[PDB]
Amino acid sequence: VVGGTEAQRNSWPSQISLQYRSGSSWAHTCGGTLIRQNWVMTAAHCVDRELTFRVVVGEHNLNQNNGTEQYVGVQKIVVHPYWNTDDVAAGYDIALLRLAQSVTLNSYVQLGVLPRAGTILANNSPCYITGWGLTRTNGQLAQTLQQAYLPTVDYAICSSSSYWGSTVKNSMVCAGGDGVRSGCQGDSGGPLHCLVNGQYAVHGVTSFVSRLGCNVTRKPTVFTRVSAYISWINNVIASN
Ligand code: NA
Repeated sequence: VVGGTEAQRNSWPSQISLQYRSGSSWAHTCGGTLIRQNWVMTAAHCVDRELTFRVVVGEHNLNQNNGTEQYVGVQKIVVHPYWNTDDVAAGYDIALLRLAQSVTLNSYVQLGVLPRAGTILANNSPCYITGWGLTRTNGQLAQTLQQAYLPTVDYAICSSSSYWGSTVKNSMVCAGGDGVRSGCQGDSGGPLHCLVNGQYAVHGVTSFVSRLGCNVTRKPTVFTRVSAYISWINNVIASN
């Protein structure tokens, strides 16, 4: 997250860190949202590589013991069957991860609530992106979980020629684009939390930013629209 602030450690208890095994250690690669005690929602592109993955719930500082973490292996990966890794603009950037164990819930570890199917946010709706991704274009990962306030940019504006044009689909949510605040590499797969009827819900799964940089004016961060995939999610969980 470029232009973020440090999150309070109990603000976003559904955020997870998706990590892969790297030598004798683990490296953060993406975010995710805990959606059942044994299921995480993330981006398909985060799991393209043939790596050993784990999830960390209750994580705040990637580089320090928080006293709240639970570490769990990924047992099964179910990528959306229409996903194509060389065509992120087509959409379908979503995957579900079945965890090897069911995590225990507490103020640091909670299920993300998802929007009702079909819900589309009005332009300029209030949302926060969260993650440990780069804090500058071509920078480095955050140590502590960051949040940034990123208002939605509706489809009509986001798919206009000076924004994303054809590359953004109605199956996506755009947010931000102010040139200061954005998602960045390492935020992919995590939540976009939007405040609706008094309750935050996870409306987006972080998918992509501009090849020209993270915080680029009129290139809002682009998310998979969770509300387009409610039946898919429920079908995967029911059949696994
Ligand atoms: Na930690």
